Amino acid sequence: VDTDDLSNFQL
Amino acid sequence: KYLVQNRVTGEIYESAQFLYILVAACLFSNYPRETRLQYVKRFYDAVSTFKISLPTPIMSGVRTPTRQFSSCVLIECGDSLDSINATSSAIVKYVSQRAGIGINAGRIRALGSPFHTGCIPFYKHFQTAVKSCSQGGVRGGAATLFYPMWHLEVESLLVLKNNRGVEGNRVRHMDYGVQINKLMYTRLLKGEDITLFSPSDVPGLYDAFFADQEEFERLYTKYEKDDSIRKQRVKAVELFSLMMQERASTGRIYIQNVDHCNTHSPFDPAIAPVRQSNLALEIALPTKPLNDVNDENGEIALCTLSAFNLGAINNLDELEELAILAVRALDALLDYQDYPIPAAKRGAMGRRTLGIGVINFAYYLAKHGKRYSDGSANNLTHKTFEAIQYYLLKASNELAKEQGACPWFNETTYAKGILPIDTYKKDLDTIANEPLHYDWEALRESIKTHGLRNSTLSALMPSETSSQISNATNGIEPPRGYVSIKASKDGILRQVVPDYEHLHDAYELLWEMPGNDGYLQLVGIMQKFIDQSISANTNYDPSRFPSGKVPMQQLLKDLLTAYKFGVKTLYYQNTRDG
Amino acid sequence: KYLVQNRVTGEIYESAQFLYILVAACLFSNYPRETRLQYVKRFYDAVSTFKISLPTPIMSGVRTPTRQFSSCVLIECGDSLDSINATSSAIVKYVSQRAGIGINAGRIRALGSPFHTGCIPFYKHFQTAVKSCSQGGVRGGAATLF
Amino acid sequence: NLLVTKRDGSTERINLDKIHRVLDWAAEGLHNVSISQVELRSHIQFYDGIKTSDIHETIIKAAADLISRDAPDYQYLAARLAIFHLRKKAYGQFEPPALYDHVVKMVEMGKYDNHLLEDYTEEEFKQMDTFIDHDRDMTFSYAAVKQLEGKYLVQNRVTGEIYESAQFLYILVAACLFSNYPRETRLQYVKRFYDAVSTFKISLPTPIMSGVRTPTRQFSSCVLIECGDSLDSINATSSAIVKYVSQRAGIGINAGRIRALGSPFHTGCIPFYKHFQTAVKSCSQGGVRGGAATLFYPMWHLEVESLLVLKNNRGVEGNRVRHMDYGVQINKLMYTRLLKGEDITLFSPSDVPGLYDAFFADQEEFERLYTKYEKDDSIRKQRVKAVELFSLMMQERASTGRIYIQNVDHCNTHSPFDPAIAPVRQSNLALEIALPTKPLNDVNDENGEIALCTLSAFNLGAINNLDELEELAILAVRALDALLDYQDYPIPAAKRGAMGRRTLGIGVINFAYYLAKHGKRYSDGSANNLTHKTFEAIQYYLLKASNELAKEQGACPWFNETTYAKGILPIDTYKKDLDTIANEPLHYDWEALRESIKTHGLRNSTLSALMPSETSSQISNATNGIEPPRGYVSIKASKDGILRQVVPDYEHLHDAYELLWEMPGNDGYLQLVGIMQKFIDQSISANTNYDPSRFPSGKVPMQQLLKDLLTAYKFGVKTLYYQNTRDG
Repeated sequence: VDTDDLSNFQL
Repeated sequence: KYLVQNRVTGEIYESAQFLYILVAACLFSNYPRETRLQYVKRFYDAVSTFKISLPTPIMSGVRTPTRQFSSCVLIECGDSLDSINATSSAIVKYVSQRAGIGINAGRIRALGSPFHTGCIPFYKHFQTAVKSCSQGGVRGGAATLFYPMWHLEVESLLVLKNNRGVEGNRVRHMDYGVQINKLMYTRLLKGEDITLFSPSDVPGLYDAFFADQEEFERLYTKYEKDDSIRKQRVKAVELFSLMMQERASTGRIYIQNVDHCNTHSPFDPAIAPVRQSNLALEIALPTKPLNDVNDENGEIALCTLSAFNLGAINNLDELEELAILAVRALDALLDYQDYPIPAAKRGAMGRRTLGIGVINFAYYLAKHGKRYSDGSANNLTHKTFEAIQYYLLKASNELAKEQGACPWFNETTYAKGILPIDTYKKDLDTIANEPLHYDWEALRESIKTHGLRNSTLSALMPSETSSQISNATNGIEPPRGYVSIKASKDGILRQVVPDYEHLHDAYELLWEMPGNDGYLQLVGIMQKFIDQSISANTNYDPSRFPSGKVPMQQLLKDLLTAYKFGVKTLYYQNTRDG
Repeated sequence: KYLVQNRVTGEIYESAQFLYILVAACLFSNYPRETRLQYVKRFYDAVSTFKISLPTPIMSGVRTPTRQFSSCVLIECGDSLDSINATSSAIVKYVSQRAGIGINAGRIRALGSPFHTGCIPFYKHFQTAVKSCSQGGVRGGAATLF
Repeated sequence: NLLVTKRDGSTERINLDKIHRVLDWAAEGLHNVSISQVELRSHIQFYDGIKTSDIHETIIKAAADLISRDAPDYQYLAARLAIFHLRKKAYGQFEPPALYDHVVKMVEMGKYDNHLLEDYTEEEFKQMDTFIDHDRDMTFSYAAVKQLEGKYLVQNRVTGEIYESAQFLYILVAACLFSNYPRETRLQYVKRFYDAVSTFKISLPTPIMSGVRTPTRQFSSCVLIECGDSLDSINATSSAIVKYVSQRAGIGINAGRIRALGSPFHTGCIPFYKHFQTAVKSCSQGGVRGGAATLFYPMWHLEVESLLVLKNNRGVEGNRVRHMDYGVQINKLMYTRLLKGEDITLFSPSDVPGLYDAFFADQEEFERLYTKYEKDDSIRKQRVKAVELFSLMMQERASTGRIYIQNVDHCNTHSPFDPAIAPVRQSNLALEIALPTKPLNDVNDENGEIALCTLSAFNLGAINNLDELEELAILAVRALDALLDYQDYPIPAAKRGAMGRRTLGIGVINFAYYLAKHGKRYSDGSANNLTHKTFEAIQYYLLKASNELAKEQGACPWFNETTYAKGILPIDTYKKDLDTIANEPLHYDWEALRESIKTHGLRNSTLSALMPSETSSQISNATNGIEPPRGYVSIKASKDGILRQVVPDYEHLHDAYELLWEMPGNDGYLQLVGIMQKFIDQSISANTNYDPSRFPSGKVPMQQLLKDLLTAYKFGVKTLYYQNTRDG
C-alpha cells in the first residue's frame, strides 16, 4: 500500500 | 420449482399459461368489476411475454393454499438478552419459510464491557438459528450480518469466515457487511488512525453514524480525546487492508456506505434511518429492535420484489403501463400474504415497501452498441433508469390518489417534497450529461399533494432463476461467457445468451473488462434514481496483474471509486481462477 | 471463590466466620423474634464445623446484593418452533447467570417427517444457546440433552 | 468539468485536448495503434481532483497494456509517453536545458563528478551540446525506458526524483572516457562515441551506464580469484570476495587446489566452500538476493563425488553448499576414459606433484604424470568407472541446470596466453571470461593476481554491413581501455591483473535477429559460413584497433606473455574439426596483421568474450546475446504492471526466426558456438537445451546428454554454461 498515492483522491 | 406438482409422485398438474393467468387473478381478485378483468388481462400479457419478471415464491405459490411469500427480512438486534432472543426466534420462524436474512448486530457491546463475553458467541447463535431448518446444516437458509467498522471487536469480526483459525474464533456460514462512512475513509487517505469503541461506551455515537455525519464527527473526536473511555487505536491502512484481504479470499465480506444510505434515501434519517441491508445488499429499509418475538413496538423490514425485462420492451414509454401493473400487483400482494411475526407486519403495512429492479441489462447495452468498461453506456444508463424511477413513482402516485398513501408516508423525504434527483452524489455530474426527459417538477407537486402508496419502489437485486425463465442475462451483470452450463440429474443444461447469432461481438463478457471503473460508474449512475440499493460486484482477473497477484492498491482504489460515485453497497468480489 | 473481594484491586474484605454467620442471618431473617437468633446460632455452628456443606452460589452470594442462586435448571422442549424458541430463550437467560442445564429434546420429530429437517440442527441451536455466555464457546455453560 | 491537481498543489480544469495532442505526437509514424482506444482505457480511470502525475501514469500504462504481437508499435507509443513524462519530471518541461547549465547544476548538487567542469570549458560544452539529438529518445522501446528509469538515469534513490535524460547520460559517458585525450582529437572522439551508443551500435554494461559521470569509481562487475592450498590463501580469497561483493561484482573462484578430506584440510574442501558462500552472500539483502559466484575444480579431485552433488536440495546440511554454481574441469584424457569405458583415478592435488599444473598447461605431461601416479600405489587414490562419474555430473547438471563444464585443454591450446607463463585455469560467474590468475598470501599481497575484465558489445542489428565494425571497434577498445585507467581498484592483486594485461571482453547482442534477417537458422547448419564471416570481421577489427592503440600509446606491460607476442594468431590454434563444418575463407589480411602485431604488439591482451546480456539488450530492443528467443513476446513483472517486449521487426520476420524450442536438437547451435570460438580470445556463455516432449516418456536420455557434451568438445567449445529444460 502507498498512502501518498491514495492521499490525492477526493471523496 | 414453479408448476403445481405432486412433490412425492412427481405428477405435474398444470402448464405455464394457467400459472400466469391465475397469478394475475389472485393479485387483482379484490379489484372492482369495472376494471378487474382488464387488469388481469394486461398483467397476464406482461408476464407471459416476459416484460415483467416475477420472483420464485410468487411464481410457485400465488394461486395455491399457501400464503408464505416473504423471501427477504431485515432484523435489527438491540443490546440485551431479551432482544438477542427475540432476534433469534424471529430468524428461526422466517427461515422455516425459506426467507433470506439480514441481521444488524452491531449494537451488541464488546467482550470485556461492564457481553462480558462478547459478540461472537451470539453470532454463533444467530448462525445456528439461520441453519435451524437446513437439510444437513449447510444446504438452505442464508444470512448477512452487519456491524460498524469502528466496533471495538472489529479485528476479530473481519476474520470470522477465515477457514484457517480456531473453532471459537470462527462463524463461517454467514456473510458479513462492514459499515463505513466518510470519516473512516478520510482516516485511510490521510494515513491516520481509527479509534475502536464498544457501542455501549459512546452515547449517541452509534445513532449519529447513520443519521448525522457531522454529529458523528463531533462525538467521535470528543471520545477520542476523553481517555476514561475504553478504546483501541489502529492504523487505518491496516484495518482496511485486513477487511479487503478477507473480502478478497472469501469473496463475501461486504461494504455498506451508511452515509450514502441516509443522505440519498427515500427516508428521513432522523425519524427512520437505514441501518443495515439484506442478504444480497440491495434492500435498504428502516428497522427497530424487538423486546420479545411478539413486541408490537419493534420493526422488521420486508420487501416484495419484481423486475422489468429490458430486452422485452421496444422503447422506454412502455414502462408506464408496466410500472402501473408491477406496483399494483405487488401492493395487492402485501395485503394477501401472511405475516408470522407482528413487527414484520408493522414494517410492511406502515411503509408498503417494494423493490422492483431490472434483468437483461447486458443484453440491452449490447443491442444499443454500448459496453460496460469504457463509459460508452453512461448517458443511456442515465436515460434508462430515469425512465424506470419516474414511471414507478408515477404509478405509486396514481395509486395513492386511488387508495390512499401508506400509513407512515410522512417519514419519507418524499413527503417533504425532496426527490432522488435532489440528493444524489454530486460527482455523477462529471461522468454523464444526459438531461432529464420527464417532468420531475410536476411529479414533485403531485407527490407533495397526494403522496405515495409505497415508501420505496426500486431496488436492483440479483436474479438467477428468474431470468432463466425468459432467457435473460442476470440482473445488471455482464455474462461470463456465451453459453451457461448447469448440472441436473436430467443431464447437462445449457443456455445461450439471447440473440448470440447477431450480437456475439456486441457483448462485453465479464473477463473482457480491463477493470472495474466502467461498471462502477454505471452502478453510480443507476443509484442516482434507485430508492434502495444495488447488488454490485467487484471483479479481478489475476492474469492482468504482475505475478498473478491482485495489488491491494487496486482493491483500495476501486473501493474509493465506488464511494466517490455514491455507491451504497458492495456485494460479491469474484476472482477469476485458471 | 468464596470471600467477598474486589475483582480489579484483588482486595479481600472478610474472613470465613463472617461469611458463615451472615449466610445464617440472611437465610433465617424472616423467622419470629423468639426463634430467629437461636436458629442463626445453630446453623452457624453446623456449617462452621463442616457438618452441612453449602454450594458455591450460596457460599459466595448470600449476604451480598445479588439474588442469583439457581445453579441447576431442567427445561422440556415441545415439538414446535414456538417451544424450541422458548427453550432456547430460557437457556440463554439461565446460562448468563451461570446455571447448568438439563434439556429434554426427545419430542422433536425425526428427519423426513411431514422438523422435516430433523433434530440435529436444533441440537446445534441449543448448544449455541448454552455457550452464548462464555469465553469462546468452550469454557463456561454446560448442558445434558436427553 | 473534472478538475486536476497540478505539480504544486492547486486545482484546474481538465484539459482533454492537450492529452490528445501528446498522444498524437507520440503516435507519429507508428502503425496499428489506436489513440482512441488508449483514450478510452485511461479516461475511465480518471476522477475529480486527480494528481497531474497520475494522469501520465494512467496513459502510459494504458498504452503499455496493448503491447502485442499483432500491434507491436505500442512498445514505442508507451515509451514516448514515458519519455515525455520523464522530461517534465526532470526539467519542468519537454525541452532539456542547455548542456553546460545542466552539468553545472548537477555537479553542484553532488550528482555529477566535479572533474567534468575541470576537464572541459563552457565553450566545449556548447560544442558538445551540438552533437546531442534529444529526439533519439523517441527511438527507445517501452521496456528500454523502464530500464533507464530503473537503474541507469541519475536519480534520487530515496525521493524517486529523476535528474537527467538518456542523451545527457550518453554524451557525458563519452566525455569522461575521452577526457584525457588531446584537444586535437578529443571532441571528435566524444561525438562519434556518443553517436555509436545513442544509435545502439555499441552496447554498454550497467555499471558504466549508471556510473560514469557520477562521483563513483566502482565499475568492476566481474572478478576471478584463485585460491592456494593454505589457510592464509583461503582467508585472503575470502576477504577479497567480501570486498568485491560489497561493490556488486560477480565472482569466479578456483578452489581446486585445496587438499582433500583426510590428507596429512584434514577436514576437507566443503567447510571452506561454505565459507566462500557466506563471503559471497555477506552483503545480500536477506542472504539470497544479490552477490553471485561460480566455483571451479578438477573432475579428477579425490573429493569430486561429494562436490558434484553440492547443490542437490535433498541431502544433509553439512553435505550441501547450494547457493553457488560450479564448474567441473575436464580434458581430453578424462573424455577418452569415458569413451574407452575405463576408469578415472581421483587424487588430492597435494599427493601428486606437478599434476595440477600440467592439467592446464601441458597435456602430454599430464598424460605421463597421471599414468605414473596411477601405478604408484603408495599414493592415496580413488578409482571410479568413467561412465558413473560423467553420469553423476550430467545428472546434477540436468536437474539444477547450474553445474558447468570447462575444457581446460581447449582454454590453453587455443588461447591468447602462453600456458607455460600464464595459464588460464578457471572462468568467471557466467563462463565467458578466461584469464590468468595467481593465488594471494594476504588480501594485500602484491604477488597475487586477480583477473578483471571490462565488457561491452556490438549490436549486430544496428549495423548495415561488416566494415562498419572498424570505426566501432576503434571506439569500443579506446573507450574501455581509458576506463581501466579511470576506475578504482580496492585490492592490489586486481590492479596488477588489470594494468599488467589490460584485458577486455567485447561481445555481441542481437545475433538471432541478425541470422533471421539473413534468412538463416540455428539448427540446420545454414548459418555456419555467415557466422565464420561475421566473427572473423569482429576479431580482426578488434585486434586492429588494439594494434593502432599499441602504436599510439604503447603495448600492455605484460604483452610478452601472450601467444600474440610470439606471432601466433587465433587462426593458427583453433580446433581442426571446424574445417569439416564451414568453408568460408578469410576475407581480411591476417598476415599483414600478424606482422604489425609482431612489431608493435597490442594495447590489450584479450579483446573478445561472448557474454550473456539481458538488461543491456533491452535498452536497444535486441535479442539477448547469441541466444535464440523463447517466444516472440517477452513478459516481465514490475510494480508498474506487466512489461512486454516484442522481438525486433516481428512484423516482417516472424517466420524467419527460429524460436528456442523449435530446434530439433543442440547440434546446430553447438556448431555455431564452435565457429565463433575460432575467433574469440576468451570464451562464450553457451547453453544446452532440452524439451522433454521430444523424447520417449518425456525423459531426456543420458546418451543424448553425453553425446552433446562430446560434440561441444569436438568443435573446440571451451565452456558449457546453463542447461535449460523446458517445462509443461
